[PDB]
Amino acid sequence: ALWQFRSMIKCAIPGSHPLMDFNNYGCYCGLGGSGTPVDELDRCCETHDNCYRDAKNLDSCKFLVDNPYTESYSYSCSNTEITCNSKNNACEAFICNCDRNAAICFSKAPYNKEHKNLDTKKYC
Amino acid sequence: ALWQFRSMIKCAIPGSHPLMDFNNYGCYCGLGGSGTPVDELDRCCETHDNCYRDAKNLDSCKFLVDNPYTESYSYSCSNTEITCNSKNNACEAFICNCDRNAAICFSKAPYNKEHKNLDTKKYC
Ligand SMILES: CCCCCCCCCCCCCCCCOC[C@H](COCC(F)(F)F)OP(=O)(O)OC
Ligand SMILES: [Ca+2]
Ligand SMILES: [Ca+2]
Repeated sequence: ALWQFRSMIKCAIPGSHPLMDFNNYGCYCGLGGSGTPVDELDRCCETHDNCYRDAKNLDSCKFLVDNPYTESYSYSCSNTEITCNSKNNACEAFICNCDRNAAICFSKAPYNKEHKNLDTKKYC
Repeated sequence: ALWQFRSMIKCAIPGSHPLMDFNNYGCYCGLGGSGTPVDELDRCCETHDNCYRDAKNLDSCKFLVDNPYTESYSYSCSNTEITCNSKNNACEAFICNCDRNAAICFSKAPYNKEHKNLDTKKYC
């Protein structure tokens, strides 16, 4: 679930403001996404977008006929470190893993301010 | 912009978890929006939607070539009172008011558990 994904990001990037920082960055960070990613961070986002597409295709997620951002899962934070609970059944694990991978990726990639809030219409 | 809407929701509603409690509610609180709203709180969401559409068709917003969540404005919170700053240019002031009206609306609309995370393709 999206709020979880936001919570995950905070985990890895302790003082972050995830909506403020990552929603409307590059061509792919924020609802929507097309064109060539503008940096590694941007590529983190296109990857998460794909993962979710994969998720919706995955047989285990067949009864999931809403957005993956609507699928609750179980995860926990231990000092910047994210764990997707063994508990999770197969769809929820895959999604949780999608969201987990993205936050780590976020927490590794450079954030280039200039890439924020792009005229996606004119550059993506 | 979206981060500011979240904060507005947190202002008008001290206890709130905006992404967790208002995202994926009813037929309109979330992505897209069709169907018959299920209750007042949904209608707050439908109303906001209608407000962002009004903004995409606003002459004052003609150079806003993208979605109003990406539009940043000036606001303040005081004693559960959200303030759209008078120095806002018109598009900004318009967007800001769509948000506080929705944020205020959430605060007075009753929250129905049973309308949370609905099967939308089925019921909306
Ligand atoms: C701001 C308040 C939201 C909570 C109450 C809102 C009431 C209902 C209005 C709809 C809310 C908008 C829902 C859409 C959210 C879009 O969010 C999608 C996401 C934006 O940031 C997500 C992040 F992970 F970064 F935190 O982009 P994505 O590319 O998936 O991730 C980078
Ligand atoms: Ca995206
Ligand atoms: Ca909506």
